[PDB]
Parts: sequence; C-alpha cells; structure tokens
Amino acid sequence: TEIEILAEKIARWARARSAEIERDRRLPDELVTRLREAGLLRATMPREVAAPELAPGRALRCAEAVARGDASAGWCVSIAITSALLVAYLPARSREEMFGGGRGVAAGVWAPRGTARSVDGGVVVSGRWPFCSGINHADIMFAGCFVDDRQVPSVVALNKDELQVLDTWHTLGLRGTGSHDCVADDVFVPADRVFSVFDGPIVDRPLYRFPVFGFFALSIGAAALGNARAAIDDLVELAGGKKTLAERSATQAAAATAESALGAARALFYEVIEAAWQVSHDAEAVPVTMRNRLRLAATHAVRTSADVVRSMYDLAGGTAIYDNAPLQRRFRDAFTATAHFQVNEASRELPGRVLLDQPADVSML
Repeated sequence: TEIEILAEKIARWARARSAEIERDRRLPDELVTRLREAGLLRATMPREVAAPELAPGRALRCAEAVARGDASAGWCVSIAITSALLVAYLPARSREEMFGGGRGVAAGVWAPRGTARSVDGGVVVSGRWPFCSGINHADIMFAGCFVDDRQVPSVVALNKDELQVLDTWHTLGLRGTGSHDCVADDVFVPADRVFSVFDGPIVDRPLYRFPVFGFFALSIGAAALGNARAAIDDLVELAGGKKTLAERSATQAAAATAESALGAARALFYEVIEAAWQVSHDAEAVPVTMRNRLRLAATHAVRTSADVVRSMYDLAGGTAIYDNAPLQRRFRDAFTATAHFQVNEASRELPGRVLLDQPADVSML
C-alpha cells in the first residue's frame, strides 16, 4: 500500500477541497476519513494501540506532501503526528482506554497554561489554551499545566467532551486548521492521565527516543516546506503565459534563487532527521548536539519557506492580490506559520547558545 503514496493521493484531494477548507475553517468529513483510513492521523502511535509506529522521517515526509496540496491539511497532519507521540507516555491502562484498538486522534498544546490542584485519585485542572489545531476532529487533547506548586510543568490527557471550544480562530491564514481556544473548568483528571514529558516515555522504543521537542518543531517545518514548494509550482505555471513574465531576466534569477534556497533547506531538514534517527537506536539519550541541529534546521526551514513564498507572491504582481489567485493563500498561510513559538526568530538564540558552548538550559531543546 505504502503510506507515502497515500499521502500524495490525499494531497490532491486536499487541493480540490481547499476553497471549502478555508471557507468552513475545518477539514471536510470526507477528507478526515481519508486521512484516518490511511493511518496518517495516528501514524506515530505505538503498535500496541493498532498504529503504524511510523519512522519519523517517513511521517514528516507525509506531512510535507499533504501540505503541498493544502497547507492547513498538512498542518493538521503535523500536529496530529506530534500529539500522537504522547500516547507513548501514558500508563498501559489509560492508553488502552483512550487509544486502544485503532481509536483516538490526539491534539495537543504544550504551553503550561493550566492550573492543577491535586486530589484523591487525580487532579482538578482549569485553564485556557490558544491555538488548538485539529480540535475539530480530535478526541483527546494533551494540555500542559502546573500541578500544585511544582516548577516542572506537567501534561494532562483531556477528553474534548469535558472542554469548552471557543470560536476564536479568525486568522490571516491556516484557516482550515481550526486552531480555536479551549477552556477547562474544574475538570477532574485521574492519575492514569497525568505525566511529565521530562520523565520520558513508557514505551521505550526508538521512535520515542527521537527528541520530542525537535519533532514538534520539525513538523511545522514540514508544513512550511510543502507550502513553499506549492508556491513555486504556482509561479512557474503563471509565468509561462502572463503578458512574458517568464521571458524576463529578473524572473528567472529569482526563480533560480528560490529553487536553490528551498532545495537547500529541504536537504538539511531530512539530513538532520536521518542523523538523529540513527542515534535514537543507541543506548544513551540523543545528545544535546543532535537536538541542537534539529531545531536549527526546523527554524531555517520555516523562515526560508516564508522568504520563498514572499518572492513568488511578489513576482506574480497584480495577479496574486486577488482572492481567486492560488499564490495569495500560500502567502497568507506562510506568514501564519512563521508566528509559531517553536520556529520563530527567537528560537535561534538558544541553539546559538549551544553552538558557542555557553551555559544553557536545554531541557526543552
């Protein structure tokens, strides 16, 4: 069957529904079903819950291919396969309750915005989390919080049932991601469903040795990269018959600059994923040096993708300002992705610390 091939087929479906995806701020049910049937929304869950436990380079290649069809759809894949890693941090019994037998699609917001009081058998958590991508089609939301007075934050596995989904996702781009805010109000969480990411996974296999904050950052890079490739596709198709635009010296120098910039960002992206994947098979934890390279490459990929899409948009000139032009949505989507905290310009400083052998807190690298 081959999941990469299914990803490319689903990308073409996402492209054909892209007007409706943006209009409704959500993926159509038929597209969620395709994604679910191909295993893409649970690809990185462990084999014990009937899931592919797909290697991370393959999973990220799948996210990128769907993003080339539609950036919001690919982003949904990115967040679902990142969230799905946390299924490996649940004790066997709550894992089987929420995800057993092919069940459960996860969303996740890592920021520790909740406050959790400890009680008999569990905790009581309240808080509000912005930018919950995929909450429209997920069952479970992993959310970060502080438990009692601890200074190391925790994660609680909430059911969408007990949450209030507010209609707040009115944004420049990535509209289909429906990344609304979610509110918990005195929700009880059994102990079964509270953990620290910093204690490591219950399932101790290579996919879960792969750095989990690195993977999060890389999945945004994958969606950005797939969006940018689609923008170059759009410009090349326009330039042949616009009068021509293609026959003109600045256009080809710019097309050449963009193609080599994107190719170079893409090549570094997969080179560092493959190198970290190899050492994820070794006894010791993946070193800080390797984790540093994953974050460098993720940020570079998102920022280069934005530069590339901006250049294509600019070359299209008067065509791309109109709502019916494909480059306009790529532009809007690319400059929503650059705002994410895992891959913004500020995320260059800590990985620069490491490079310069300076004292650094690398707990979330």
